[PDB]
Amino acid sequence: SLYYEYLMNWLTKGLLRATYGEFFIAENTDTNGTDDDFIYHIPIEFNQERVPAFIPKELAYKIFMIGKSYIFLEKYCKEVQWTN
Amino acid sequence: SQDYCTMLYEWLTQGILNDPYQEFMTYDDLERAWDTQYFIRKDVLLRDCDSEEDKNLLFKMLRTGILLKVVRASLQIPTIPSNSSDITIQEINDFADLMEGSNLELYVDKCYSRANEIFLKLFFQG
Repeated sequence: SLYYEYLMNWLTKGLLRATYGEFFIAENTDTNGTDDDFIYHIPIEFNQERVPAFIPKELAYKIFMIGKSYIFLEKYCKEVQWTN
Repeated sequence: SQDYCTMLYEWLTQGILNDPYQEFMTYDDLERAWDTQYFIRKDVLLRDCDSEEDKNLLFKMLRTGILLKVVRASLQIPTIPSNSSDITIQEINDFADLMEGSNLELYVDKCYSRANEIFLKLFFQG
């Protein structure tokens, strides 16, 4: 139930709030001078080794992409009303 | 947070500052009296005002209230009728939801649109 809450947060808000490394999508602001301000990056990585066995890797990639596209639309496309 | 939502709704839709306990984000000085200066109590803010979008939202709230107070003071009226614009604002009936995410940003955006519409109507016509 709480993992479903994790997934629901990520899928409807792009949130990785209080997951403590239990989610297969971790915020990754670790850069090496390339794109320090995330102009090209969207600093979020997707660990394929952390996908739980009860989620198909295709649906895991779809989850990652839904969250990435929500964050994209809300932060860079400034589409606030539609994202909300 | 119900009374805080009430104060914020009043400041966002009518520019009224009824703050007897020194609580709201902003307040008028000077208790002739028109060169008013506003302040912002940094301590009582809802968002920490560190990043750029938080400052954008904070100053959008402040400007919405300022413009609505100007409109309300020019016409010598105590409140702005709810029909003065096509953009109508609802009351904040769930503060937790309002502060959940971009909800506050859209709420302040609607209030700012209504305030700018009324202010520009008033200046460019009256």
